[PDB]
Amino acid sequence: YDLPVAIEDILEAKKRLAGKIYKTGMPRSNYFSERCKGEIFLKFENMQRTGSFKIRGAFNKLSSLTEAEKRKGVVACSAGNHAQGVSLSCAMLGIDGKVVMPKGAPKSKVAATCDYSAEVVLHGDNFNDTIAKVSEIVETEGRIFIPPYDDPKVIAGQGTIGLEIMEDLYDVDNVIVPIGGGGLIAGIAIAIKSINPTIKVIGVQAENVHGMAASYYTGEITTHRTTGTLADGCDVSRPGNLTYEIVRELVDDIVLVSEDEIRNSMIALIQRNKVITEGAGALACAALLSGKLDSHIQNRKTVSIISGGNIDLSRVSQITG
Amino acid sequence: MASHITYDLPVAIEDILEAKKRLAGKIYKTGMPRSNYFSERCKGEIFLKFENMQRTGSFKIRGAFNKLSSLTEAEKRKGVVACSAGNHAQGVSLSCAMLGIDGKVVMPKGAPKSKVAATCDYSAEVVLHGDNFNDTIAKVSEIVETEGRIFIPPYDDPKVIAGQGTIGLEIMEDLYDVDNVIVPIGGGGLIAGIAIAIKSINPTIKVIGVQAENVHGMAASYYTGEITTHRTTGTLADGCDVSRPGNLTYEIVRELVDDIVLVSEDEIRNSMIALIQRNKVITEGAGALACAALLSGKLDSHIQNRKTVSIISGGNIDLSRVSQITG
Ligand code: NA
Repeated sequence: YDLPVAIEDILEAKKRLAGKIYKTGMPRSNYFSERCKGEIFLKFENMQRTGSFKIRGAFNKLSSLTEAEKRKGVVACSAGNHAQGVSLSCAMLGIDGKVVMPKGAPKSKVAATCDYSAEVVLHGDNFNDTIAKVSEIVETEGRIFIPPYDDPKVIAGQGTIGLEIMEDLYDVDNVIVPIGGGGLIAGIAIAIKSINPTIKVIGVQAENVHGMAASYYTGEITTHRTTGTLADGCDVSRPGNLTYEIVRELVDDIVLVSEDEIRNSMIALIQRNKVITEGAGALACAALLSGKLDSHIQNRKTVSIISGGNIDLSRVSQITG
Repeated sequence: MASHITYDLPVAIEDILEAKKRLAGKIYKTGMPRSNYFSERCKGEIFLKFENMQRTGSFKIRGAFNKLSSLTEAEKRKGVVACSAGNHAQGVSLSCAMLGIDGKVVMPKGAPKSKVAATCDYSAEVVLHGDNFNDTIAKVSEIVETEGRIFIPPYDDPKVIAGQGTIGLEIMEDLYDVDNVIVPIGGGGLIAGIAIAIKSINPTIKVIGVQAENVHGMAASYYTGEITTHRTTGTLADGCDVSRPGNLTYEIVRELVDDIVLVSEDEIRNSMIALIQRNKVITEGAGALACAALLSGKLDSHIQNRKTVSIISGGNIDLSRVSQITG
């Protein structure tokens, strides 16, 4: 009955985002609709600022802070998209931001975050080293940590996508969503379920690593990870506390897609729809082509989220070659 | 403005309405989202019409389909013919498959294999012949006189123009308060169709054309008052590599098109880089033309604090070429 985020938080976020972050395209897809024997629409969060949706939740958090909180500075850790989302937000709001990264994060991602204003700190040869440094920085400098998903405002920001979907297409039947730590689907599901709960919200993760999926099937929080994935944005072994709480209550299903199916989805998106997607941005479309949603999607209206496009063209060519 | 176009120009709002009906449930409305990068850069609201995501990878399906569909069954049973190195070939070829029509497409012996493959995959017979358009166009008329196939012009035809104009109707539906529409010009079919649709509905909307500095037949004609050839050399916007505009298109353009601006190869390249890197959409050179004009500063007096639609006309370019043109 009681959840840690409500429609009001997403309506508050809408208002903080009003005139700053903007609605992305959601066109009917020719290729996917023919393939899937139903109407497939593609939500372009890859074309949101910074190249992923992460700006939304990050902008809501950072601007819902008090001046007393903004003076404290802020801090995060990421090798890609979250780093970029907080940085643009830190420039936009003029908040002093620092961002920790491992000592081998893509050079394209390492400059993109500096250009966006925030100070990059390269440190350690793994992800847990990054978190070790953040804890030290918060401890010593007194900066506000910006969670990539497990935060009510972050989730609220993300939810603004759900409003956009129903605003553009409110005879939508299905919404298909990628999951890492769980903020995108959490936000989206609250927005959708609060306004039209008969719209089915379906999650997607890689077979290689799916903490949230494992938690969703288990009934409590648990880890799952064997190896990495092409959907690197969703390489998250253990799902968030707030996010799992919401997903278990509101998400109608979570499906798993293989690496080959992620690749096939990337190929179709760039080749047959002309949109640049990274692996995590192709997860939802992977699930459509897999055949695992056919009974949900056939002769119905289905929205597939393109969560990000931060991938080097050479890597696209490698995968879609 | 509706009645003046009807009475005085060779294509009218009625033709566009006929086309919308023929395309109904076969060709669908492409997206038209606001662009973050271009709005920031232009200090105004920029919307991107994604004909690169239309069937075949460009808008040319609209005109080809409207034309082929408009034929009597007697005409359809004669079969059709066309020549193209890419986008028109694909449009004619798919339209032939959708309508059950017997098509024959002549392509130069040296077109990008991907385009040749795509035209084949559909339905039409691909006749590879000659190293240029003059060679391929020469082979077409032989086919016309020998086999009696109906020729499908790429732009200078009232059904083809009407077909393209359905784009104008979709812009009005999605964005009734649009101020500007920026449109690439090869032969002028796309902009002719859009100009008729837009101006017949709300004539206070500006329709502005774009061509490469390297080849701009329509621009030269426009500014000369006479059909005129222009070509210095080839362009990245190869889809608009047309040295002499159509007769019907020039007539329509010189009445309804507010201006035509020219953009350099650097500007075209910059626009492609922006569309792919900053907006995550694949565009071929011609599909980048309108966006090139916006970023060049050459439309600064029209777009600040306004609503402006940029036509992304096509996305038919090999990912390998996108890589070497871009970063
Ligand atoms: Na003029």
